[PDB]
Amino acid sequence: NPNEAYRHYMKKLSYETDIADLSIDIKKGYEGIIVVDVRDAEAYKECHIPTAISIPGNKINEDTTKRLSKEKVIITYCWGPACNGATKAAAKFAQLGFRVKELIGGIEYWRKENGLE
Amino acid sequence: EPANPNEAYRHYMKKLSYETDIADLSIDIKKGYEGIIVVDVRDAEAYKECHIPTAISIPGNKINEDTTKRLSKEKVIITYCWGPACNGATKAAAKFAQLGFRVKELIGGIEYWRKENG
Amino acid sequence: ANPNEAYRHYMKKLSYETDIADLSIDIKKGYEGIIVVDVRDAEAYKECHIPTAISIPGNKINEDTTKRLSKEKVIITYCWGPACNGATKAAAKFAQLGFRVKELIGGIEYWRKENGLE
Repeated sequence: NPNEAYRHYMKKLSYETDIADLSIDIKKGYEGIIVVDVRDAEAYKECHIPTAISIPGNKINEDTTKRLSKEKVIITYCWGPACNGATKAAAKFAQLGFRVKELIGGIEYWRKENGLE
Repeated sequence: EPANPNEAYRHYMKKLSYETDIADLSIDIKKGYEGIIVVDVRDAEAYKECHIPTAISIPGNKINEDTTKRLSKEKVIITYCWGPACNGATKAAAKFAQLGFRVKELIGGIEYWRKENG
Repeated sequence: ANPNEAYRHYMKKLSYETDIADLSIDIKKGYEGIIVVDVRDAEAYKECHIPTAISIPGNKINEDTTKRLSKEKVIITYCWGPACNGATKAAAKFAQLGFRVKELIGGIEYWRKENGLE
């Protein structure tokens, strides 16, 4: 049913984001988002997406998100398509009342397009 | 905990109705099924360099009633972009569904397609 | 979407699919609460497959082939890779047979990169 499909595709787009869109935002210096790296601290220190902050997945709570503005949209990302980090983390953020959005592809897809930091 | 039998069944069934894979699409084209219209959402230049067989060119931010008036709403539209990192197919799928077409996005895009027919 | 809508979306998604890591940990611990099923052809399964997995080709899933399987366990289907539908299609048939199914996103392809099947 055309309408059912429209809502499906629309919602899907509201839950996830791709490398291109995220890439453009960071280059434009968008202040409306907060790119969060769900990987371990060590992985983040070796390299990570530009302007991204570090907040390991099983460490997401109100103590680590108190300084984050609920006025911005959180964008989580893990290693790649084989990881759940971004989705899991997205849940914890949405549960803490944040406007979360997972980055499908993670660092893996990002590397192929853009450069790490 | 995973999901309930019935809930799961509906989930997997719906998912299958929204997306298609390389194999299924490949079979349809091979035996030249006139019940689908494979549309390439990438830029015109990308489509001219190479594209999936029997696919037509209709750039994403160019999908409207002027470009879909010659397309039969009796057929199922199948959009596809570059690969998993692209939104083109999903975005385009929305515009088609909004124009009253029976749309279906191709998960994987050209990237996955290349790996299979070669 | 609104925080709550998102939470339910991500939660449900996690209940329908599983990743290499999680599945990997379960097998290594020798969990008896899951049944890893290979949806690929019999020949593909005999050449190599994920450890402790059983063989049940997709278009062969019915009550005759699932009568010996415990509905007390969670079925985990898997095909070749991201470009395949096997896992999703099979998942539907299992959920339809009243099983607590869960598809493995990535298939053998993703599993190889991490772990070393038998």
